[PDB]
Amino acid sequence: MRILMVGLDAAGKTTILYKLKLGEIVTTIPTIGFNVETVEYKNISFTVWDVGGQDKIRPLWRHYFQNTQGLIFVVDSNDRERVNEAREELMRMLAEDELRDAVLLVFANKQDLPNAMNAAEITDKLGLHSLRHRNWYIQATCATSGDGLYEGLDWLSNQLRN
Amino acid sequence: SPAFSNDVIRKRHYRIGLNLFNKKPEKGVQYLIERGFVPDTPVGVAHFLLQRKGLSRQMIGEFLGNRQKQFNRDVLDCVVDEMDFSTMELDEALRKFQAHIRVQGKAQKVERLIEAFSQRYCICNPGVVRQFRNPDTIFILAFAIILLNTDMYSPNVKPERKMKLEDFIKNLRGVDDGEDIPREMLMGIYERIRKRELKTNEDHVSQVQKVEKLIVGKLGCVLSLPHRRLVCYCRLFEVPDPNKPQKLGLHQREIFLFNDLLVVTKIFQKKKNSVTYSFRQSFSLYGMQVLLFENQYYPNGIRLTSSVPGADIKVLINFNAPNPQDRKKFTDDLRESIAEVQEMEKHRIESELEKQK
Ligand SMILES: Nc1nc2c(ncn2[C@@H]2O[C@H](COP(=O)(O)OP(=O)(O)O)[C@@H](OP(=O)(O)O)[C@H]2O)c(=O)[nH]1
Repeated sequence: MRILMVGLDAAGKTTILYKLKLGEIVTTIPTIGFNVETVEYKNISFTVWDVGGQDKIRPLWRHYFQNTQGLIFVVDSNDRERVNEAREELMRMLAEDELRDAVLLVFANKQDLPNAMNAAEITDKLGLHSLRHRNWYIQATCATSGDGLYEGLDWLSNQLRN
Repeated sequence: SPAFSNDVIRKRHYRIGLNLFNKKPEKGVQYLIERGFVPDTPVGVAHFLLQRKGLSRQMIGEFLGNRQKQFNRDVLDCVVDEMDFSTMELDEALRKFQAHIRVQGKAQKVERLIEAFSQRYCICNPGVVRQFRNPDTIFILAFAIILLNTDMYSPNVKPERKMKLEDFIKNLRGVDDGEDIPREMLMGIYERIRKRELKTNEDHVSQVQKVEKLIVGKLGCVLSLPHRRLVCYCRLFEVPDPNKPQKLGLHQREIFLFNDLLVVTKIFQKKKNSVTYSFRQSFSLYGMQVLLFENQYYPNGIRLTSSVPGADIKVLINFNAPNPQDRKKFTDDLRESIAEVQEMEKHRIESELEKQK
């Protein structure tokens, strides 16, 4: 299953990728470039692409985009200053025709921080309630502790069962 | 600053700086500058990273890609200015650049390196940049090359739709301010990557990874950390009871000494072309001591003991070396490693006692 993991820098994407992969054998040095790992969950294998290529290199990824089945959008729930920018980046992605059928999992990350906005608050800030023809789920997480990650994967595996 | 040519303590301090860098690059650099091992200019630090062995190339990339630190940005610019990109095609230039640093990981890190690289390539090749309706086309193409390298060579992609020379060409349509980059240029770039992968030069950690894969049991708890260097390999015979005798070749262990750890293994296959290790136990060096012993049964004996505060003295393991020479060699290396580990922890407790203020 092809998964694209996006969100602003410092949201926790790379932390999530390695936390998720941690349980599977790393016998070799990963190839030069961005992060990509295959994660097996409830007998379903997900190839997760951890991306962030500005907007200058945004036209690329479009090759993959056609075959992307799921999107993981990671948000730093403590970063109020950049929440609108996160919304913009999400909506810019969702506008792509190539992703019209992709399912959306939102990780409202950094819930361990005392001033973190709740999943309900993030839902409002990202305008998720306005989306119609889309399968979406928001999951409160703390990537450092692993809390909420497998609950997110439960929803995503159920959406994609291939 | 050092003693007779090169001093045990100064060499230990230099190695401590490198150990600190490989854990935290900003902290390692500061330490080296303060201890007069590196001059304070961005050019000096750039040279140091480029030349001086013992630095993790992933960590060199982590430091150089820092985008927020003004010092790091200047270090990167000096680093890139030392490179000769004139008359090279983009892939050839990138091969050269990516050999000195590991251009892998976080998108923002990869972007910062690569943006610095692209600026330099364009300066060295102004006739190429004129062909383009947009200068950012070199930056975009640099990432298309990086992305191709990942697509072709990452096993997580699998020959699903691993890019053909046609998929690579079409993916880049319209990149040059609405127009295309030359078909033949893209074909060339593609065929060059297909013929040879972008790899990064052999690191001090390359050797640790080589060892780690030969070990079969519990790999030995991911020993290939950036800071970890392999001091030496040595065969020694394990002595369960120094008070009782034993057969000569009995309990043949294979020791691997890393700057912070001692790994012990029984062998597995030996085979012909390659040897594989079993993994018996792992010993942290902190708080450990080494002592030589000779009795009626063991001539070149060694006893490793750990002295923890309160529970004081524990006999971890006992060994017999095949010759006095090997005993001396191993003991000297292990003793130096312990002292290196001692001052490292001595430092981080002091560094933390200052943080609390
Ligand atoms: N407290 C907390 N921190 C988190 C959590 N998830 C990620 N982080 C932090 O977020 C920072 C950047 O995250 P990362 O996974 O590198 O991100 P990316 O989206 O930039 O690829 C890191 O901070 P540093 O670089 O300062 O270590 C990491 O420790 C979380 O749930 N809680």
